[PDB]
Amino acid sequence: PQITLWKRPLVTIKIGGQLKEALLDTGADDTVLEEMNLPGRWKPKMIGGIGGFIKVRQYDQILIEICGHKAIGTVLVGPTPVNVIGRNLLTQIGCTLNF
Amino acid sequence: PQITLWKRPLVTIKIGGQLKEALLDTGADDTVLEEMNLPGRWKPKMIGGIGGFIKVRQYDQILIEICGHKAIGTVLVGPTPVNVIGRNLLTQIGCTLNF
Ligand SMILES: CCC(CC)CN(C[C@@H](O)[C@H](Cc1ccccc1)NC(=O)O[C@H]1CO[C@H]2OCC[C@H]21)S(=O)(=O)c1ccc(N)cc1
Repeated sequence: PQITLWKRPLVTIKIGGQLKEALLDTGADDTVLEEMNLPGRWKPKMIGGIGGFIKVRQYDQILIEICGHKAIGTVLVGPTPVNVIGRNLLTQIGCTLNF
Repeated sequence: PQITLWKRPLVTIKIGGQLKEALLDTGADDTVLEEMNLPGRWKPKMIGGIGGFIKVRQYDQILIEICGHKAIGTVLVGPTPVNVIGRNLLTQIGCTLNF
């Protein structure tokens, strides 16, 4: 589809058998999702933006479905104010910027 | 143009007669640029990111050309990790997300 940017580009995603809302975020290198009790191992990481850094848990090879488009890659989990789909997964669903 | 997301969507902008590089950031409501001198009245404001809130100077009705497309809108100046073009200007240049 085509998403205009009058409002935040929020979409429904499916991850670990859960449905959530997340932003399609071209400014996010990597996907970051709200605290959720995901199974399996992980590696600590710190990610920075406006305001500074937050600590997150990096899970690898996680399966995510974004508007029926399946993807698999890195998902960071932590106390983020918002769920964002980053470029690591946006590339996998064919998402482009167009003007 | 159509921009893929395998790398950061960085483009050249012109503001206040100066060229700069900025990130097209669909997860930013607002446009925030690193510290710089801008002619025009400004008002102090607070804006919040993933790591908290920073102090910015709000300039209104600023002319800014993004990748050859002109926009006139609000520009926040302050300690952002990188120059970001947010939705307030992305809408003006006709930018949509497509997949
Ligand atoms: C380094 C480039 C940007 C910050 C400049 C990176 N951010 C994504 C960005 O889209 C962020 C995503 C974001 C959205 C909402 C709340 C926190 C973060 N938006 C943001 O900070 O926008 C601010 C400016 O406009 C306002 O509207 C949103 C907040 C304000 S981020 O959230 O900090 C981020 C950093 C690393 C990863 N892997 C994933 C996300």
